[PDB]
Amino acid sequence: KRHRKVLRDNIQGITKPAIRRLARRGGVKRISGLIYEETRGVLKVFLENVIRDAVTYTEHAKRKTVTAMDVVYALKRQGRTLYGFGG
Amino acid sequence: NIQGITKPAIRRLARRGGVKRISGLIYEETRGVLKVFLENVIRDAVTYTEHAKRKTVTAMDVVYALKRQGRTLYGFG
Amino acid sequence: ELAGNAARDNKKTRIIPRHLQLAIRNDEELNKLLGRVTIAQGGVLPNIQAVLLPK
Amino acid sequence: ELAGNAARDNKKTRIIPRHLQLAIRNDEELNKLLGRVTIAQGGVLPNIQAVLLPK
Amino acid sequence: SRKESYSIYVYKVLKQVHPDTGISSKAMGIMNSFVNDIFERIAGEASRLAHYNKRSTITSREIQTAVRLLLPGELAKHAVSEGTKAVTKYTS
Amino acid sequence: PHRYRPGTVALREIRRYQKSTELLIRKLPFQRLVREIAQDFKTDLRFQSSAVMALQEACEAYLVGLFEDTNLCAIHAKRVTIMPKDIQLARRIRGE
Amino acid sequence: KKPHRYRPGTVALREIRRYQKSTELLIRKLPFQRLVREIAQDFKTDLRFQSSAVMALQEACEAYLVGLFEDTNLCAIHAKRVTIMPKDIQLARRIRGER
DNA sequence: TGGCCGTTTTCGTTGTTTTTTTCTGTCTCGTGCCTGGTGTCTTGGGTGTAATCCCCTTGGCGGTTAAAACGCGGGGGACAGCGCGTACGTGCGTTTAAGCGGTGCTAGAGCTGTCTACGACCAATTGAGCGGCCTCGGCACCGGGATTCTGAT
DNA sequence: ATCAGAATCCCGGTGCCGAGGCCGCTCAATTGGTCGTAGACAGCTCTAGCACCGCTTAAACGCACGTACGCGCTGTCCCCCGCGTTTTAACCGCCAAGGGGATTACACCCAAGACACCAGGCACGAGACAGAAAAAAACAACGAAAACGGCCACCA
Repeated sequence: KRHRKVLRDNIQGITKPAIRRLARRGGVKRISGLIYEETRGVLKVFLENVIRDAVTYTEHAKRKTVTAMDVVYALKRQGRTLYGFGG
Repeated sequence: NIQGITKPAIRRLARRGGVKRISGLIYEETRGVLKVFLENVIRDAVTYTEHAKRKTVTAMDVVYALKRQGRTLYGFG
Repeated sequence: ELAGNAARDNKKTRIIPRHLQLAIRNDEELNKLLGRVTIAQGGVLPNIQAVLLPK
Repeated sequence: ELAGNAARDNKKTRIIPRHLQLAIRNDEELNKLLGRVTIAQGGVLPNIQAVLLPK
Repeated sequence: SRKESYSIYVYKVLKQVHPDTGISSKAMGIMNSFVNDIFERIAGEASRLAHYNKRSTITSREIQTAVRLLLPGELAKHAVSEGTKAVTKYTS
Repeated sequence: PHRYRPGTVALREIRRYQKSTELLIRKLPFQRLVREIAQDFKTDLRFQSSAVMALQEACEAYLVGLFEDTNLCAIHAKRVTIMPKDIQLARRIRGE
Repeated sequence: KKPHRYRPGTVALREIRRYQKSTELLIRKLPFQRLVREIAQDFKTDLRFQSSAVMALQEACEAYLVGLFEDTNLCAIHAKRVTIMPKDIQLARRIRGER
């Protein structure tokens, strides 16, 4: 009965150097200034779809805690099977 | 027999795809791609035929093969 | 519903496969649902990239 | 088998997920079979496009 | 709280192929995920095969055909060889 | 004599072939190719007619989609002519 | 004497090698968690999350983005450029079939 | 001989790799146990097999015509080179919050017991849906005039 | 702007064949009843998710600065389009055969179900060593700069 500070503008936590590092893993050598906002949008869309499905599973089980298995099933049914989080 | 897929036919297909100008080397490349695609589908199709211990490939065999590669086809059920 | 509309635009009284393909591809949510479905004798949507037109 | 080979190439005696990812991506048929699978803590194969290296 | 996994069998196979090699807990978990994944794919494909031909029993024949559908080329041939040899040795 | 400029007839053909739906490859050579390829897996196979028509619908739809993506790749590089490297890029990104 | 200063690109390449050699997650844990909770709140209020669920989500997100950047880089190189731009991302996602 | 450019080397450095030392936790082995896997017997129905039939696939003949193949002129598009400017890479000082460690607490995950509503199953019923037959109108193809549109002038 | 020619649109006519309707029938959906069981609900435990505080420090951030890259422009040339002509084989129709797919009937063996049992596999504990971390170090690389070498200009 002591809830956290209302979440706002959290998209800004995806920092410029973090996206740069991810791009480095992808082999990108030079990065236009406009890339960052685009990346943020894409990421947000992806996340929305995943979290939507996960929460749907959570509600079907009449639980209030999203579990790792919920996420694994959501990802699996979108053709992005994830290994390592079973059991 | 690969040459029966003629140059003007591929041109017509490209027209449906919206292509306005076509390099001369495209045609041979396209043929190769087509061959690969066909092989895969047919490989699966004949497998279904063989599982049923039949000698005639049916339309349903093809539909199932296509479905399991994620290219669902409507109209032949 | 959508296929009937497309048929009426084409001044045809019978829905044919062409009208079904037009109906499905012109509706964002149906197109999403049937993104990986091929309608035999459906053709494609009329669509020319702007850069290809003259001037 | 492939993961053990990779482990010895890296002079490690215990197979870890990195070795599994390396093993999977370096074998064409396994890579085909697991084309849509993410190996947690796997990383990617070292790979730099030739055009990016200096002349 | 009893949770089954393939861990002990994975470990025995590992000792067959690399006597002096170990494995981390995470990797064993990944192996369990892998085994379950391939299991589900094969069983599901076999179910579809049985359904298409109006047979109510899944036999080793359905398993073999499913194996040919899912695995590419030489991997498929080798797996089929192993399965056939295993079934024939078992039958005697 | 009258002569249309390069591209006008191409555009006319684009409109023509996007308006209609008839199959664009000749039936018989396509069938011959199918039988030849089939022959390398199992001898003496026959085919139902509707199976071959289904295969033809699938092949042409697949190729049409590939050409749309190829065209987008060509235009991206500020060209208007599609080239083999465009096809290879499209196929790599699709994951084949 | 002049301070030592590598030419543009050297350090980028060294970073590519560095980050392709290792496997640790590259986004900060807590801001990512806050992002997830904010997005989740717009479907149902007061949800809680298991820790391993968030870690799984993070693995999925970063793997997805890494793949997107590989394809983006290939699209950029195709146009004889070396700098990736928004139109490259949009082409990559159009060809994948997400849009 | 003077100048300029290519190169080589050299020295500084610095970030990466390699070698050594402490630890530790994470992994390999032992133990006890119990329940899930194995042996046995039973039935029955699903699958294998045999005969038949017919329909529907393959092969051939012929024509004929539309489409494929080929030649050629040209134009416009691919492509290479060049200049520039600006956006982006690199480095440095600052700061902010990420992370870790501790402490609290309570919602809800998780397990158990009970029981009632509900679904499997079964017999009788019947009417909805399917196979078959018939017909007419929407559509398609033909032809001909009207209108549009494109390119050279 | 013009105009000619090619293409398209429209309007009407004829036909034709597939859509729509009708009728017999049959079996699949319906109803009523029975019985086992599964999941709905209550209730209890205790895990772990959340909240907070404090300290640290590494990452983020803003800015200065220099330059490599995107982009626009220009010239060139090549190869694809468009159009006319020749050829060929796709297509349509028509027929023949046989083979294989569908059907029905019979049989039997193989698997579900039940029971009885027991050993392998699975929590818990322990110890010990591979690897993580830290540190030193080697060291390989990058690249400024400079030192050398080589190349050219003039005319002698």
